[PDB]
Amino acid sequence: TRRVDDATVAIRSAINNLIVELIRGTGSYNRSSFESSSGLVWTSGPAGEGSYSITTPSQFVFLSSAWADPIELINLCTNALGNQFQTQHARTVVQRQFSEVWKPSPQVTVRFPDSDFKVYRYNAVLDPLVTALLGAFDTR
Amino acid sequence: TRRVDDATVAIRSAINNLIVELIRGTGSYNRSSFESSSGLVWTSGPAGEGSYSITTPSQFVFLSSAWADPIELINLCTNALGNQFQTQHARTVVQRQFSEVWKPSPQVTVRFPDSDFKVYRYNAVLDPLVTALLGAFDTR
Amino acid sequence: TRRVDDATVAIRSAINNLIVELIRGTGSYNRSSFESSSGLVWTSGPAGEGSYSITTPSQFVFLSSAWADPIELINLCTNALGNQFQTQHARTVVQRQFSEVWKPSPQVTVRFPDSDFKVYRYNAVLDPLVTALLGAFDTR
Amino acid sequence: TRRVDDATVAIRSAINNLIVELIRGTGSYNRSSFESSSGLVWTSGPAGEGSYSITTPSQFVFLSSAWADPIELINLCTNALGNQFQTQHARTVVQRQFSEVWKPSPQVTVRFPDSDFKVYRYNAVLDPLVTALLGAFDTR
Amino acid sequence: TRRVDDATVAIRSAINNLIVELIRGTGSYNRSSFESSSGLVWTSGPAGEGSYSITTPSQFVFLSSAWADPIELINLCTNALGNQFQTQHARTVVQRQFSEVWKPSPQVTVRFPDSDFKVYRYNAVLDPLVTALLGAFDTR
Amino acid sequence: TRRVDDATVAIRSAINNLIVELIRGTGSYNRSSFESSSGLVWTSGPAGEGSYSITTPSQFVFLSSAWADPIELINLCTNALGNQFQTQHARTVVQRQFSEVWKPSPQVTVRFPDSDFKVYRYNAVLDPLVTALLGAFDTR
Amino acid sequence: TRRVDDATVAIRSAINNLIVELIRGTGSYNRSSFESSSGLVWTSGPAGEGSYSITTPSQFVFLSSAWADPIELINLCTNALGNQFQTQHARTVVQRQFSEVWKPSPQVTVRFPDSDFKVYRYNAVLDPLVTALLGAFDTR
Amino acid sequence: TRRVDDATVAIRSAINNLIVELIRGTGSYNRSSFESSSGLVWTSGPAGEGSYSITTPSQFVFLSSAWADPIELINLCTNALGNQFQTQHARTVVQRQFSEVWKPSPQVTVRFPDSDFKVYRYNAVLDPLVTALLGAFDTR
Amino acid sequence: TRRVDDATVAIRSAINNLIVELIRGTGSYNRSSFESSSGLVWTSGPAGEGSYSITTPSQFVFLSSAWADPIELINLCTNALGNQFQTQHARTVVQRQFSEVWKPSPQVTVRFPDSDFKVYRYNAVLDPLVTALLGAFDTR
Amino acid sequence: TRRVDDATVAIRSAINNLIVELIRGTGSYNRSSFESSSGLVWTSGPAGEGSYSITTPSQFVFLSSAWADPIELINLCTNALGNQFQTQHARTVVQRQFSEVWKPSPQVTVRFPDSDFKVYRYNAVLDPLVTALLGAFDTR
Repeated sequence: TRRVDDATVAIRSAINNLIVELIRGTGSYNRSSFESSSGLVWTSGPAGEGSYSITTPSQFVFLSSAWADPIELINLCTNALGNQFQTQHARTVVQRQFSEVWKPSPQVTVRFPDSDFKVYRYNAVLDPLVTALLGAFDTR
Repeated sequence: TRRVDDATVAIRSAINNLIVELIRGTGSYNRSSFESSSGLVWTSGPAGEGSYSITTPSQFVFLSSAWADPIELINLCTNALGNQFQTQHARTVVQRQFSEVWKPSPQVTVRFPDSDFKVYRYNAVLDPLVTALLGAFDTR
Repeated sequence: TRRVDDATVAIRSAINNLIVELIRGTGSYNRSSFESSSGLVWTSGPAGEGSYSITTPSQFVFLSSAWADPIELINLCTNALGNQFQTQHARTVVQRQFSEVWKPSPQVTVRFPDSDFKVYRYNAVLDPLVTALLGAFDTR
Repeated sequence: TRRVDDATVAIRSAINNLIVELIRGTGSYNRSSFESSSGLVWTSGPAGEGSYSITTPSQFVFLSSAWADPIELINLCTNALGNQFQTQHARTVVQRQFSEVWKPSPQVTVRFPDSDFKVYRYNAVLDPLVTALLGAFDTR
Repeated sequence: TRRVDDATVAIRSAINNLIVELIRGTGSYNRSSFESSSGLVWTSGPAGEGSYSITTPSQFVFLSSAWADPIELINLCTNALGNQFQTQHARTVVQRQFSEVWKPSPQVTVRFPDSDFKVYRYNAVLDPLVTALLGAFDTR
Repeated sequence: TRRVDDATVAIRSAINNLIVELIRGTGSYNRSSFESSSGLVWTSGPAGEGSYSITTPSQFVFLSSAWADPIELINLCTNALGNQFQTQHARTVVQRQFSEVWKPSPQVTVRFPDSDFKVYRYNAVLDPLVTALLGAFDTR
Repeated sequence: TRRVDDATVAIRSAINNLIVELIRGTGSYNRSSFESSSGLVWTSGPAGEGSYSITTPSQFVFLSSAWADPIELINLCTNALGNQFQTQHARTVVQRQFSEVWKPSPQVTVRFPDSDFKVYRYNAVLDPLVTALLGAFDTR
Repeated sequence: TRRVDDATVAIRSAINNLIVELIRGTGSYNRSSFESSSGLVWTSGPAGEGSYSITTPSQFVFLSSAWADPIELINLCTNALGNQFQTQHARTVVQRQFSEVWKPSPQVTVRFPDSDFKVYRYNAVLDPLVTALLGAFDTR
Repeated sequence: TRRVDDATVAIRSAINNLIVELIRGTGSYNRSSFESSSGLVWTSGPAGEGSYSITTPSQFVFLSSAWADPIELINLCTNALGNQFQTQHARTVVQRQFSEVWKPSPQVTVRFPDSDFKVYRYNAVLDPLVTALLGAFDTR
Repeated sequence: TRRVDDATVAIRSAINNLIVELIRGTGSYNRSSFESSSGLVWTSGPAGEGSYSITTPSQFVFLSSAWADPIELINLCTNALGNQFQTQHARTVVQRQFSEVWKPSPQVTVRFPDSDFKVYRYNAVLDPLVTALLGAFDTR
C-alpha cells in the first residue's frame, strides 16, 4: 500500500495549479490596488506617522500576516518542484516554507509599501490553491 | 485502518469553513455594536471607574472568556493550515492554541475597549464552526 | 472496538446542549428570583444575623452545595471544549471540574448574595443536561 | 464482555431516581412530624432527662441508625454524580459514603432534635431507592 | 514489483522530450526578444544604473530565478542520459541539478545581458516538459 | 530477622500494663465523678431536655468519642490475650477493636448516664497505656 | 532498610503531641475570643446582613479555610491512633482527613457562629504541631 | 539514593517559611498602599474610563501578572501541606497551583480594586520565599 | 551522574538574575530615550510616512528584532519559574519562549511607538543576563 | 565522555564574540565606503549599464558571494542563541543558516546598492570570528 505515490502526484499538481495563477500575477497588489480594493483610507496625520481608517471588521484580514513577495514565492515554487517528495523530511520542510512565506506588511500604523508589490494570501483565487497545496503535504 | 487520514480532512475543512466567515468579518464587535446587541449599558460612575448594568442573566456570556483579536485568530488559522496534522503533537498544540485564543475583554468593571475590535466566541454563526473545529482535533 | 471514539461525540454534544441553555440564561437566579421561586422568607432578626424560614423540606435542596457563578461555569465549558477527550486523564479532570463547580451560596444563616447571580444545579431544565454531561465522561 | 458499562448506567439511574425524590423532600421529618407519624411520645420526666414511651416493637426502627442530614445526603449525591464509576475504587468509596451517612439521632433517652430535619432511611418511598442504589455498586 | 523499471523509462522519455525542444531553441531569448515579449521597458536612468518599468504584476515571473544558459542545460541533459537511474542517488542528484540550473539573470536593477541568450523556465512550451521531467525523478 | 517475635512481647506487655490499671478501676467515672472532675454543670432546662454549661474549651474532650463500658473493655483484653499475634490479621483486628471501643456517651444535649460507669480514654493514667498499646500493633 | 518503622514512630508521636494541646483546649475560639484576639469588628448593618471591618491584611488568615470543630478533630485523632501506619493507604487517608478537617466558618459577610467553638489552624501552638503531623505522613 | 526524602523536607520548610510571612500580612496591598508605594497616579479621564500615569519603566512590574487573593493563597498553602510530596504528580500539580495563583489585577486601563486586598508576587520579602518554594518542587 | 540537578539551579539563578534588573526597569526605552541614546533622528517626510537617518552602521542593531514588551517578558519569567526544569520538554519550550519574545518595533520606515515602552535585547546590562539565561537551558 | 557539553560552550562563546562586533557595526559598508576602501571605480557607461574597473586581482573577493544584510545577520544571531545545541539537528541547521546568509550584492555589471548597507564576510575583524563560529558547529 504505497500511499506516498499518490500524495506526490497531488503535491506536484497543486504546485503547478498555484504556479499557473502566480504566472498571471493574480493576487498581487500594490499600494494603489490594495487601498482601492480593501476600502482602507490612509489619513496622513502629523507628522511622520499615520494610520488606516477601519470602517468594517472584514478589513482586519488585510492587516494580518497574509503577504509575501512575488519573486520569493515563485522561487519557492520553482525550487520545491525539484525535491524528493517521497521522503517526509522534504514534505515537512517545503510545507513550513510555504507556511512562513506569508508575513505582515500593511498594519494599522504602517502604510502599504510605496512601490513594491505583495501577494495576498486570502485572495479569492489564491486562497483555495494555497490551501489545497498546504493540505497536500499532510500525509503519513 | 488509517483513521488519521479522515481526521486530517475534517480538521482542514473545519479550518476552511471558519476562515470563510472570518474573512466576511461576521462575529466581530466594537464597543458600539457590543453594547447595542448585548443590551449592557455602561453607567459612568464617579470618578474613573464604572460598570455595566446587568438586566438579564443571559448577558453573563458576554463578560466571560470569549473574545479574541481578529488578526491574532486569523493568524492562528493561517499558521495552523501549514502543520502536519498526521501527528498527534500538532493536533494537540493547535487545539490548545484555538482553545486559549479566547480571553476576556469586557468585564463588570471593565468597559469594552474604545477603538479595538473583538471576535465573539459564542456568536450565532461562529459558535458552530469553532465548536466543530475544536472537535475535529479529537482523534486517537 | 474503539468505544472511545463514540464517547467523545457524546461528551461534546452534551457540552453543547448545556451551552445552548447557559447562553439563554435559564437556571440563573438573583436574590429576588431565588427567594420568590423557592418560597424562602428571610427574617431579619437582630442584629446583624438572620435566617430563612423553612416551610417545607423540599426547600433544603436550595440550601445545599448546588450553586455556581455563570461566568465560571461557561468558562469551564469553553475551556473544556478544547481538551483531548480521547484520553482518560482529560475525561477525569474536566469531570471533576464540572462536579466541583457547584458550591453553596445560600444557607440557613447566610442570605443569598445581594447583587450577584448564581446558577442552580437542580433547575428543571439544567438538571438533565448537567446529569447527562457528568455521565458522558464515564467511559473505560 | 464489558459488564462494567451496564453497571455504571444502573448506578447513575439509581442516583437520579433518588435525587428526584430528595428534591421533593419526601422522607424528611422534624420533631413534630416524627413524633406524630411514629407514635412515640416523649415524657418530660424530672429533671433534665426524659424518654420516649415504646408501645409497639415496630417503633424500634425509628430509634436505630437510620437518619441523615438532608443537605449532607444531597451533597453526597451531587458529588457522587461526578465520579469515575468504571473503577472499583470509586464504586467502593461512594458506596461506603452512602452507607455511613445514616446515623442515629432519636434514641430512647435522646429526643428528636428541636429544630433540625432528618431523612428517614426506612421511609416507604426512599427505602426501595436507597436499597437499589446501594445494590447498584455491587459489581465484579 | 519492480516499480523502478517503469520510472526509468519515464525519466528517459521525459529527458528526450525536453531535448527535442531544446534542439530547436524554443524558449530561448536574448535582450530584444525578452524585452519585447515580456513588455518590460528599460529606462536608462542616470548615470550607470537603470531599471525596468513594471506595468502588470504578471511580469514578476520574468525577474525571478527562471533562467539558464542553453549550453549548460543541454550539457546537463547529455550527461544525465548516461546515468544509472535504477539507483536513488542518481535520481536525486540529477533532479537537484535540473532544479538548480535555473538562476536569475534579469532583475529590477539588472538589465538582460547584452549579447548572451537565456532559457526561460516558464516558457509556454518548456514549462510542461521541465515540470514532467522534474516529476519523473520522484519515485520511492 | 524475626521482628515479629519482638513485637509480640511488646503487645502482650502493653496489654498487661493496661489490665493492671483496669483491675483497680482507675479512669472509671460515673455521673457524679464525671461532672465533678470535668467542671461541666447540667442545667435541667424545660422540659425533657437539658444541657451542660461549657466554661472552658478544654472540656470539649469529655464530650467526644472517648468512653467505653468497663466490662466490654476488660473482655476485649481477656479475649485479646489469646490471639496469635504472630499473624498480621490478628494485630489488625484487635487493634481496630481497641480503637472502636471508645464511643461517645456524654454530649452537649445528652447527660452522663444515670447509674452506669464509663472508662475515659484520655484519663491521665490510662491515656499513655492505651496509646502505647495501640502503637504496639503497628508492625510490618 | 525499613524506613517505614521510623516513620510510624514519628507519626504516632506527632499525633500524641497534637492531642496533648487539644486536651488543654489551646487554639479554640468562640465569637467573643475570636473577635477580641483578631481585631475584627462586626458592623451590624441593615437589615439581616453585616460584615467585618478589615483594618490590616494580617486578618485575612482568620477568614480563610482554617477552622474545625473540636470534637470532630479529637475524634479524628482518636480513630487515627488505631490505624496500620505500616501501609501507605492509611498514611494517605488519615493525612487527607487531617487536611480536609479545616473548613471556613468566619467570612467577610458571615459572622463567627454564635455559641459554637472552633479550632484555629494557624494558632501559635497548633500551627507547628499540625504542620509536623501533616509532614510526618510524607514517606515513600 | 533517596533524593526524594530530602526534597520533601525542603518543600515543606519552604511552604512554612512562606506561611510565616503570609500570617504577618507582609506583601499585601490595597488601592491606597499600591498607588502610594508604586508611584502610579490614576487620572480619572472622562467619563467612565481612566488610566495610570507611567513615569518610569520600573513600574511595569506592578501591572503584570503578579497578584493573588490572600485567602486563596493561604488556602493553597494549607491544602498543599497535606499532600504526598513523595510522588511526582503532587509536586507537579501544587507547583502549577503556586505558579498560576498570580493573576493580573491592576492594569493600564484598570484601576486597583476599590476595597479588596491583593498579594504582590514581587514584594521584597515575598519574592525570595515564593521563588525558593517554586524551586523546591523541581526534583527528578 | 545527575547533571540535570545542577542545570536546574543555574536556570533558576539566571531567571532570578534577570528578574532583579527587570524589576529596576533597566534596559527599557520609550520614543524619547530610544531616539536620544541611539542617535537616530526621525525626518518627518511628506506626507504620512517617514524614516530614521542612519549615521553609523552600529545603529542597525536597534532596528533589528530585539525588542519586547516589559509586561510580557516579566510574565514569561513569572510563569517560567513554575516549570519542571528536570524535564527536557520544559527546558526547550521556555527557551523558545525567551528566544521569540524579541520582536522588531523600530524600523527604518516605522518609528518607535509613541507612548509604549520596549525592552532592548542588546542593552549593556541585559545582554549578559539574557545570554546566560538562554544558555542555561542547553543541557543534554 | 560528553564532548557535546564542551562544543556547546564554544558555539555560544563564538556567537557572543561575533555579536560583540556586530553591535559596534564593524565590517558594514555602503556604496561610498565600499568603493572607497575596495578601490573599485564604477564607470557609468552608456546608457543604463556600467561596470567596475578591476585594477588588481585581490579585488575579486569583493565581487564574490560574501555580503549579507546587517539586520538579517544579527537576527540570525538572536534566534540562534535560543537553540538546543545539544542536538545535531540544530548544529546543522543554524550552521547552514550562517553559511547561506552570505549572498552576492556587488558584481562586475551590478553596482553596490545605492542606499542599503551590507556586511563583508572577509572583513579583517569579522573573518576570524565567522570562521571560528562556523567551525564550532563541527562536532560528532
